[PDB]
Amino acid sequence: AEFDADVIVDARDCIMGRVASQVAEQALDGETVAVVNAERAVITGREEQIVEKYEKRVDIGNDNGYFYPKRPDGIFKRTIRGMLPHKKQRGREAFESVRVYLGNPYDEDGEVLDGTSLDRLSNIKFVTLGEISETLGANKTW
Amino acid sequence: MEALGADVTQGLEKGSLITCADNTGARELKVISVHGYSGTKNRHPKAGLGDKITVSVTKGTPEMRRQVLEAVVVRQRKPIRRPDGTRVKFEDNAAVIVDENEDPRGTELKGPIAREVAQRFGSVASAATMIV
Amino acid sequence: KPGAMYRNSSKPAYTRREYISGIPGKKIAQFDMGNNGAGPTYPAQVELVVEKPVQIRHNALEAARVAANRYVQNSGAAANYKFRIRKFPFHVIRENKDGMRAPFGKPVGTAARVHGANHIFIAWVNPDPNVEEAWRRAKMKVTPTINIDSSPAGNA
Amino acid sequence: PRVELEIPEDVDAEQDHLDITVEGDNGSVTRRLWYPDIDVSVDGDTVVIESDEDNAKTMSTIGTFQSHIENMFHGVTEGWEYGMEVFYSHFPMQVNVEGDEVVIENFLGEKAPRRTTIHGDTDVEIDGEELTVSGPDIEAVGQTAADIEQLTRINDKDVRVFQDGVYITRKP
Amino acid sequence: PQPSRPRKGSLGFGPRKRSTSETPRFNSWPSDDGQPGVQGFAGYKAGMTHVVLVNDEPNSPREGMEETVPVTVIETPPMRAVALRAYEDTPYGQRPLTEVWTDEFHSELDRTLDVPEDHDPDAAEEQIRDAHEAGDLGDLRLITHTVPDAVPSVPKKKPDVMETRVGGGSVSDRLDHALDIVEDGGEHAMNDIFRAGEYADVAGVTKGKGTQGPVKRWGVQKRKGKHARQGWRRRIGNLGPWNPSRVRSTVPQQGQTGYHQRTELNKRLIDIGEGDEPTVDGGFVNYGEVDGPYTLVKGSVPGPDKRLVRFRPAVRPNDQPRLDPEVRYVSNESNQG
RNA sequence: AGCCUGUGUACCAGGAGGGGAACAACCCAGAGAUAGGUUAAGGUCCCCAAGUGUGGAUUAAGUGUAAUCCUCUGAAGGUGGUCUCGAGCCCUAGACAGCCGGGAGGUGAGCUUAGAAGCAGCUACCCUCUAAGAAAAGCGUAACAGCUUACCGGCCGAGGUU
RNA sequence: UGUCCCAACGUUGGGCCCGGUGAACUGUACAUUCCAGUGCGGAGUCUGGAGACACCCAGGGGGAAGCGAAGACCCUAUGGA
RNA sequence: CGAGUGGCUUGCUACCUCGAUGUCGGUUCCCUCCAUCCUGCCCGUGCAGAAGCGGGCAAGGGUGAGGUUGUUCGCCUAUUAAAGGAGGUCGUGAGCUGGGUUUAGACCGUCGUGAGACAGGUCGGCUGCUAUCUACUGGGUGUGUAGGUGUCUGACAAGA
RNA sequence: CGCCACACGGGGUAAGAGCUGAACGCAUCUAAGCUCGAAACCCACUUGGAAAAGAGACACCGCCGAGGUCCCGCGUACAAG
Ligand SMILES: *C(=O)[C@H](Cc1ccccc1)NC(=O)CCCCCN
Ligand SMILES: [Cl-]
Ligand SMILES: [Cl-]
Ligand SMILES: [Cl-]
Ligand SMILES: [Cl-]
Ligand SMILES: [Cl-]
Ligand SMILES: [Cl-]
Ligand SMILES: [Cl-]
Ligand SMILES: [K+]
Ligand SMILES: [Mg+2]
Ligand SMILES: [Mg+2]
Ligand SMILES: [Mg+2]
Ligand SMILES: [Mg+2]
Ligand SMILES: [Mg+2]
Ligand SMILES: [Mg+2]
Ligand SMILES: [Mg+2]
Ligand SMILES: [Mg+2]
Ligand SMILES: [Mg+2]
Ligand SMILES: [Mg+2]
Ligand SMILES: [Mg+2]
Ligand SMILES: [Mg+2]
Ligand SMILES: [Mg+2]
Ligand SMILES: [Mg+2]
Ligand SMILES: [Mg+2]
Ligand SMILES: [Mg+2]
Ligand SMILES: [Mg+2]
Ligand SMILES: [Mg+2]
Ligand SMILES: [Mg+2]
Ligand SMILES: [Mg+2]
Ligand SMILES: [Mg+2]
Ligand SMILES: [Mg+2]
Ligand SMILES: [Mg+2]
Ligand SMILES: [Mg+2]
Ligand SMILES: [Mg+2]
Ligand SMILES: [Mg+2]
Ligand code: NA
Ligand code: NA
Ligand code: NA
Ligand code: NA
Ligand code: NA
Ligand code: NA
Ligand code: NA
Ligand code: NA
Ligand code: NA
Ligand code: NA
Ligand code: NA
Ligand code: NA
Ligand code: NA
Ligand code: NA
Ligand code: NA
Ligand code: NA
Ligand code: NA
Ligand code: NA
Ligand code: NA
Ligand code: NA
Ligand code: NA
Ligand code: NA
Repeated sequence: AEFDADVIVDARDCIMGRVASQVAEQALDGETVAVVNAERAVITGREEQIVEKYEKRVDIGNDNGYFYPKRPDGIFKRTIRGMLPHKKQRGREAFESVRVYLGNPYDEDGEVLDGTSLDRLSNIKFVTLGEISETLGANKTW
Repeated sequence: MEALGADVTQGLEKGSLITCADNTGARELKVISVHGYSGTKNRHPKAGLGDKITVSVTKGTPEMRRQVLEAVVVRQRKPIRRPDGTRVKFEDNAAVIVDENEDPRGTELKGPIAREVAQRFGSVASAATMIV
Repeated sequence: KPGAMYRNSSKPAYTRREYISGIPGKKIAQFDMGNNGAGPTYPAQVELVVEKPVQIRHNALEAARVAANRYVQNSGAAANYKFRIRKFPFHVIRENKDGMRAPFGKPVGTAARVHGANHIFIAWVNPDPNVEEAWRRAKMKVTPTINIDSSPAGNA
Repeated sequence: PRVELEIPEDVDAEQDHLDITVEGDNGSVTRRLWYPDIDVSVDGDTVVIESDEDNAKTMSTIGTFQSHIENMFHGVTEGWEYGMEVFYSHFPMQVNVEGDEVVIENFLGEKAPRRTTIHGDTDVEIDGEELTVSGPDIEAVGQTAADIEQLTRINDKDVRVFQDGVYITRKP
Repeated sequence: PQPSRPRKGSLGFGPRKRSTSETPRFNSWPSDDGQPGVQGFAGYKAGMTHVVLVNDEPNSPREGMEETVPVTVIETPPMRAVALRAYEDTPYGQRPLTEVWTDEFHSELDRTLDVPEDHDPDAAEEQIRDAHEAGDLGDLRLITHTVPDAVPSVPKKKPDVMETRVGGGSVSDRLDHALDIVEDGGEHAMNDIFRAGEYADVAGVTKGKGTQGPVKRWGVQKRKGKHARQGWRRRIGNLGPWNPSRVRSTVPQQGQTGYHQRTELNKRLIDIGEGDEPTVDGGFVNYGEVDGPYTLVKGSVPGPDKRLVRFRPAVRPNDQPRLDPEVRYVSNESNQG
C-alpha cells in the first residue's frame, strides 16, 4: 500500500530476466522500483521444459526448507533477489526498495525498459508468468 | 464375498486347532491360511466365522490325517455382533470340511451353526441340524 | 571379453612368434571369397574403409567377414563377384588372468592393426551393388565407424 | 514469400490482429493464425499470406494457413459433411442425438450409455443406420465425426471379431 | 529381506501441537446451490446412547428392519447471528470489508466482546452494496455466537463466537437474506439449517491427553520379546540413518497428543428434537441432564463432553439424503453400570 | 585406476599476488616498503569492475552458457529436424505428384494338368490395332471374376528427381 | 502361558515442580544450520545456494567419522618375554 | 560380433583413518531410486472368449505369514492383486539382540619330532558414558511489526 | 479385541488413440493449431500457518482508563510454563 517508486516498470510482454537485471542494477543505485503486471511478464522457451524447472523448485525442500513462490508475484521478486547480494546490508536495502505487483495499482502506466520487450508477432515459443503460476497450482487472483 | 450380515472379531489364527463339525473322519483341524486374506508385517493371519480357510487334519482317521483340505468356520468362542447390537458366541471353535464347490465333504454336521454362515454357504447350511 | 580391452593401439607391436608361444589359432575362415579363380576384371569395386586406427580381434574379423559374405548370397553360392579381407591379425594380445604382481599376461588371442583410412575389405561386382549392403552389415561388427567407398564406378 | 487467395463472391472475410473470420450463407468461422513473421491480411478482394522468410519451417505454415483459409471459404458456402454408418452384429446399437451430444446405448449390450459432446455449430442428423455430420467449421465437424467413431473404440477384445460401432463412411 | 510396511501414523494432521482455538474453525464451506441459508450451526457435546432405527437404506437387504445405532447426544440450543461480515476479492485473496451489527444483544455477550454502543448499520450496508455494484464482493458470512447459559450442564456463560458462511441463490438475494436474519436479533436454530436424515461435517477439538509417547501418539510397536526386558519398552529403534546426519521431522517422537482440531466428515443427523427424551438415567456421566433443543449424531464426535462442536452441511457426501429416519427406540438406560 | 615402475623438462614440496565458484602443482605471474599509472591471464546482463558493443550467420535443444580435469561423459548405430555447397539427369515440344479417361484384341498363348485362362510348375515370349497396353510387375480366385503396376491421352502449370 | 498376534489398564519407586546439599566427564578457537559441491578421496567453519528473531523447559539419542583407551588385528624394529 | 550404462556382486589399487570411524545377520524407525512384481492407463499377439505371453507410460499406494539354517542368500508350504529389486558408512550397537565370525578353557579329524597349526568341525565364553553443541518432536518467555477485545485472511507448509 | 468417519468430480499431461494440416499438389496424429487420454501432476478435502521484514484485514471498545496480570473456587487443560 503506497510505495513512492522513483520508477514504475511495466513487465507486460517483457523478458523477466532482462527486466530483473535492470531493476536490480537500479535498486543498487538507490532507486525505488515497482514492477507492474507481473502476471503478464514472459520468458522464452519450450513451455514444457520451463514448467518442469519451476515445478522442480516447488518440490525441492526439507525441514530446513526451500520456500519457492508459485504466484507470478513472488516468482518475479525471487528472480530479482537472485541478482542482488540480498544478505549484505546494501543488498537487502536495494531488494527491500523493490516491489512487484499483480496488475497495476498505480495511476501512471509504467514505462517499458529498453531491450526487454518481446514481439509476439515474431515469437511463438514463450510463456506467461501467470500461465506458469496456474500450472504450479496458484490461485488465479488476477 | 457376500455380507455376513454381522460383524466378526476373528477368534482364530494360522496355526489354531479347531473342531471339525462333521462326520468326514477328521476330528481336529489346524488352520493354515485364510482365503482371500492378506495381513500386514508381523501380523498373524486371522480367521473367524464365515471365512473359508485352508486346513490340515491333525486328528482323525489315518486316511484323513495329514491331508490339506478346505473348510468353513461355523463356530467361534469370540463374540460377534448382530444388526440389533446383541453379541453371539459359541461353546467352541469349529469348521466343516468343504470341497471345490463348497459342498460339505461329509454327510452330517455335528453341533449348531451360526445363521450368518447360511448367507454364504448354502449347501453347508442346508445340511445343518441346528441353525442359531 | 569386451573389445574395450584390446581395441587401442597403445601397446608396443607384439608379433615375434620366435619369442611368443601358445598363440591361439585364428578364427578367420578365408580371405579370398567368391570367384577367386577370376581376377579383378569387374566394372565396380567397392571398399570398406576404417575411419580410425584400431585393433580388430580375429573374433570381429570373422564375424564381420561372415556377416558380409554370408549375405553376399543374394547373388548365390557361386555368384559372380570376389570378396577380399586384406588384413591379417598379427598382433598377439595378452590378459593378466598374484594380482598386479608378475602381471605380464598370457597369450589369449590375436588382432589386426588397421589405420584410419585403410580399406579392410574390398569387393568386386558388376553393376549389382548388393555388396554395399553386405558392408552395412560388416562395419556393424567391428569397433570403428566406417566409410563404404566405391572406386571404379561412374555408373550412378 | 507471398500467396494471394481470391475470396469467393459468396463470401466476406474480415480480420483484426491474428484472428480471421469468414462468413457465408452457410455460416461463419473464425480462426487464429499465429506464427513467427507470417502476416495474414484481407486486401479487399483477396486474403494475403506473406513473410520475409523462406526457410522450410515457414513455408510449411504458409501452406497450412492457405488450406485453412480455403477450407473456411468452402465451409461458409458449400459446407462440410461426413457420412457415418452405425453397425452391430448381435446387440442393436441405438444412436440418438440428445442435447448437444450424441448418445449411444446398448453398445455390445452395455447398460451404461456411451456419449460424446458435439463441437461447435456441427449438425449431427441421424436417419436409420446412417449419420451425417455437417457444419462450416471443418475442424469442429471433423472432430465430432471422429469422436463419434472413437466413442465405440474397444481395446479389451479382438476388434476383428467385435466390429460393432459407428464408422466414417464418406470423407468430404 | 525386511518386509515392507506403511509408516506409523498419518503425516497429514500436523504439526501435532495444541490447538489455537478451542472453538473449531472450518476451512471449507458447502457449495452455493439451493436457497440462501447459513451454512452451519453449533452445540455442546453431552454423551452417548443407542437408538433402534428402521433400516432406511434402499440398497440394504435389511431395509425396513430394526437396527441398533450408536448416537452422540449434542445439545443444540438456538444461536444468534449478531452481524453480517462482507469480504472483497483482491490480488491477495479475500479480505474483510465491513460488518453490519445490531443493537439487541444477549445479556452476557460482553463476557467476550466489547459490545458495540455506537455503530452505523446503513453505512456498512451501503459500502457492501457499492462493493457488489463494482463486483468486488467476495462471499458473505455471519458472526455467530452460542448461548451456554441456555445449557445448564455446561459451566460457562461466556459465549463462544464463530463466523459462519452464508451460501444462497444470487449474491444479492443472499446478501438480503443475511441482513434480514441479523436485523431481527440473529436468533436461529438447528431446524432452520439441518433436517434429520441429512449428512453433516462435525468439527471439534479432540480430547487432550497432554504429552504421550510414540507408541500411543503414533502407533509404533513396543519393543518385542527379549528387547522388551533390556531397558527399552516404549522407545523406537532409531532417530534415523547415519546420513542424512539430522533427525527428520517424519520420525515418530513424543509430544502433545490430543486437543487438536478435526473435521469429521459425513456424519448423519439421526434426529433433531427438544426435551429430555434422549437423556440417560442417573444423568450423562460428567455432564448432566438433557432437556431442551438437541441433535442426535450418528456415531462419535471429536472432543469431550461439554466441548463446543460445529456442524456444517456435508461438503463431500457419498450418499443421497434419506430424510427423517424412523426412530423406534431411544435408550435412556443409565450409563453407570 | 586419484595403479605400479622408468625417462626428459617445468613446477608443488619450499612459491606470494591475479584468474579458475571452492582447489599443492592449469592459466598470468616469480615478490623489499609506500605511491601514481598501464597491462597480463581472465572478463564486460545482474550478483561483479567493464558492452544488454558492431557487421553477419547458425541453433529451438535451455542444445549451450563446462580450456585442462578422479572432477567437464556420452558411444557404436540412426535422423525428409534444419541450414549451406557440389554433381548428374528430366522439364512450357508441359516435367514430378495428384485426379479423370484409356489399359485393346489373335488369345482363355503352348506345355503339362480333370483343371490352369498374366500370375502352381516348365518353355517361349511372338504381331495386330494404335496415341497407349507385358505371352504380365503386385494382390486376388478352387480355377474364373474382381483390384491395380507397367505403358498412352487429358486436366493442371513450374520446377523436379537422383 | 502377554514370547508373539497387539497392545491396555493398574501398583510401588523414580522421573516433573519446590527447600536444602552439591560433584564428575569434557572444553584449540569460532559455532542458528540445511542441500549440493570441493578438499589428503567421509566438511557446522572452504565454494554456491537455501534457510535462519533471541532466550528458556521436557524428550528420545540422527550427527559432531560424539566421550572413554598412544589399535589387543596386520605389518615394521638387526624390540621383549 | 560390436557399442555402452550402472556402481548391487567379485576382483584390482593402497589415496584416507592404526594417540581405534565398534563385526556379520536380525530387529526397530525414517527417507529415497526405478532397471515395475501387483494396481491405473496403453501397444502388439502365433489377440474368438476366458486364461496368457511380450512391450510402453508410470514410483501414488501395496509387496504380507510361516518350516530347516546364525545366515545374507537360498530351499520348501499355504495364503495373495502381488507376495519386485536396490541406495542411505554393505542406513540403523552414545537403539536393541549377540546366534555366527574373531581372545583366553576343551574335544575330534588332519598336519608337525615338538611347542603348536588348520575361512575344517564342535561345546563354553563380557556389550561402558549423567548430552556441551548441533538435529528434530512437543512446551514456554521475550523482542520486532506499534493501546485492547473478538472475528478473519492465506504467502506458504504437510498428507496416501 | 469394541464403535463411527475417510469421495466424486473438475484442469493439465505421459504412453497411446485420433482431428485438421504443410513442408513434399498426394500422403502424414505434428512441423504451427486441435480433440482425448494414467492409481501419476494440479485443484478439490483435512491439518498448521501474522515473524509473510510488503511483519496483514475487519468490527467494536479504549487512551484516565479499555483491557490485562496477580488473587480466590475449579477443570472440557496440564511434566514447569
Ligand atoms: C579381525 O577382524 C579382528 C579379530 C580380533 C582381533 C583382536 C582380538 C580379538 C579379535 N577384529 C578387529 O580387528 C576389530 C577391530 C576393531 C576396530 C574398531 N575401531
Ligand atoms: Cl521445504
Ligand atoms: Cl548476499
Ligand atoms: Cl518462436
Ligand atoms: Cl497364510
Ligand atoms: Cl523390538
Ligand atoms: Cl623467483
Ligand atoms: Cl532453463
Ligand atoms: K585403523
Ligand atoms: Mg516378523
Ligand atoms: Mg482376452
Ligand atoms: Mg542387555
Ligand atoms: Mg457405563
Ligand atoms: Mg449393561
Ligand atoms: Mg617438505
Ligand atoms: Mg558494473
Ligand atoms: Mg545441459
Ligand atoms: Mg574435455
Ligand atoms: Mg554458506
Ligand atoms: Mg598405537
Ligand atoms: Mg597377534
Ligand atoms: Mg625372544
Ligand atoms: Mg561413532
Ligand atoms: Mg521407465
Ligand atoms: Mg514415493
Ligand atoms: Mg551397515
Ligand atoms: Mg536396510
Ligand atoms: Mg548409532
Ligand atoms: Mg554399544
Ligand atoms: Mg548410553
Ligand atoms: Mg556368541
Ligand atoms: Mg552355537
Ligand atoms: Mg583362523
Ligand atoms: Mg559357539
Ligand atoms: Mg531488531
Ligand atoms: Na529463458
Ligand atoms: Na520448494
Ligand atoms: Na604370489
Ligand atoms: Na562400428
Ligand atoms: Na539397561
Ligand atoms: Na530391564
Ligand atoms: Na553408527
Ligand atoms: Na620453484
Ligand atoms: Na581462486
Ligand atoms: Na541448460
Ligand atoms: Na504383563
Ligand atoms: Na545424538
Ligand atoms: Na561403467
Ligand atoms: Na585417529
Ligand atoms: Na546389524
Ligand atoms: Na509405485
Ligand atoms: Na526361512
Ligand atoms: Na560404519
Ligand atoms: Na549389529
Ligand atoms: Na552393544
Ligand atoms: Na486426468
Ligand atoms: Na504481525
